[PDB]
Amino acid sequence: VQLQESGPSLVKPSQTLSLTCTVSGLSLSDHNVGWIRQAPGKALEWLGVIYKEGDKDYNPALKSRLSITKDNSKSQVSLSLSSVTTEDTATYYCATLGCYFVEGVGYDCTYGLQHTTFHDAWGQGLLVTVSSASTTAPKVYPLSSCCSSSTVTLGCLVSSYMPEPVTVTWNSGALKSGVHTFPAVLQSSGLYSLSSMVTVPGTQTFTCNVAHPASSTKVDKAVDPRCGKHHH
Amino acid sequence: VLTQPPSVSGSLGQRVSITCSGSSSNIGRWGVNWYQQVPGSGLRTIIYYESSRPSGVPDRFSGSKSGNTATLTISSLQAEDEADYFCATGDYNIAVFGSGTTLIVMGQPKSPPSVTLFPPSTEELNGNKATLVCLISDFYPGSVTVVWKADGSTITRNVETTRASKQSNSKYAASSYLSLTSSDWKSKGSYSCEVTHEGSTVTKTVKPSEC
Repeated sequence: VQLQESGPSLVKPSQTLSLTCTVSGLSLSDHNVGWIRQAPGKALEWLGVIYKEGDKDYNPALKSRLSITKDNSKSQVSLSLSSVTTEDTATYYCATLGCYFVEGVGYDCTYGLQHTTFHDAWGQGLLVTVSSASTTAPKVYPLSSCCSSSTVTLGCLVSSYMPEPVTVTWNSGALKSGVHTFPAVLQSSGLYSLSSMVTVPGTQTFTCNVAHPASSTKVDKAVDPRCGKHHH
Repeated sequence: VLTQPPSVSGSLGQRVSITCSGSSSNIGRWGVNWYQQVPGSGLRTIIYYESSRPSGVPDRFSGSKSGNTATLTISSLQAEDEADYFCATGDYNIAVFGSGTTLIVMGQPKSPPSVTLFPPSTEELNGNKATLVCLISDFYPGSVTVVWKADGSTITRNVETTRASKQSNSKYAASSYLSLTSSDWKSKGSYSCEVTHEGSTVTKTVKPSEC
């Protein structure tokens, strides 16, 4: 059981934001699926929900701009938000609306819960940014703190990209101990840059795997750990 | 909208409670749900209806409701509990969520920041660019101030520093960037990154002319 959001992470203002929630290991026939978003540093905002039989409820404040449909055969739930502005920049989540009978009171429902197993049922969340800027792929550079310590420190600079996010791994996900990927900063140029670091106490090669789905780019970059041999 | 306190504090092993006040239409009538979001990940359901918890959430979390005010209580705090907590309920055919509460766990051991100042790579200098990366990690409390320098002179322009963020060991990390041209890079003798934390400064220096 998994819920996965997908769709453009960059949309132009006044256009329509369209996302797809693909539901794995589950049947949309007997599951309510809803949408919730979270603006940068803001509280959660309910969008709407499509029930088992195709019935729908929406947030009154957004009803006029909101459309939720679903295709049982494709195991997909759709979200359309028209005439988007910068206020619509947010991390969008899809989740199940699990309902249950309370013996004494009646029926009640919970977003992010499965109706019978009572398991967690949240999507991963997809950040989509309403901006007029275009898609800029990142230039990735190797970081070396050589300019002879016990713990060599190296990394990758993922520089000047738009839009968020990028995902960085090391050696195809094999190296995870001692790694730290930092949050991105926004610079004067109007583009994002972040860095990932590896501290290791070498006898191995280090390549970082950068991926920027917005530009469909994927770069593997080898990072030279050695010091006094390269420079001399 | 459901009213939550913007933030609450507590120390390790101590009990903390987060309130969620609504009205007789939503909280007074229908069930209340709570959600956890660590800054690195998304949303996770921790309790539902009133006091029931999904599979895999600890026994420390529990919920209760008195009239129109619901409460999420964490019995004995731990480091991983530092996150944002949101409540939610229904009015009828409508769902309403809370304003959010940031939970901060105090009493964690202090740590000075590890600082690494990276120079610009030769591949970036070929594009007539030069960005200096100052990586900061393993510091608590999560608050640092970064000041850049060049030949002992402070620089304020073309400096972008990220706020502190929670990393894997539950202390904090941050990063600061100094974007300048490749001719500006060789124009000075030495650049440095000063990181002050709890009245103590850690400084790392880089030199283009030597390197």
